[PDB]
Amino acid sequence: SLEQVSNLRNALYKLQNDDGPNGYEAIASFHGAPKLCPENATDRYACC
Amino acid sequence: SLEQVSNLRNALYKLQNDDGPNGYEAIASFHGAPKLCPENATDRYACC
Repeated sequence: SLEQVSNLRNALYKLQNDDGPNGYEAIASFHGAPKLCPENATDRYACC
Repeated sequence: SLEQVSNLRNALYKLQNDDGPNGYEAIASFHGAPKLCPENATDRYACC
């Protein structure tokens, strides 16, 4: 319904806006890009 | 928030759209072109 759909909409928008250590980009970078795997290596791969 | 985003977007949309005596474009032209200040003068200058 409207209440839950709007809460989800607001939550999505604010998590997208957030640029913290647990932001959307920080939490999604583990899967596809930009290859932050492993930690402190010359050549990096995917943690996928 | 997303609802606040919508509210501000609507407000700025009508502000840009209308051209009343409080016209946003007219009041913003002061800081630069089209050389409004001063009145009744052949040569003007930037109001800022």
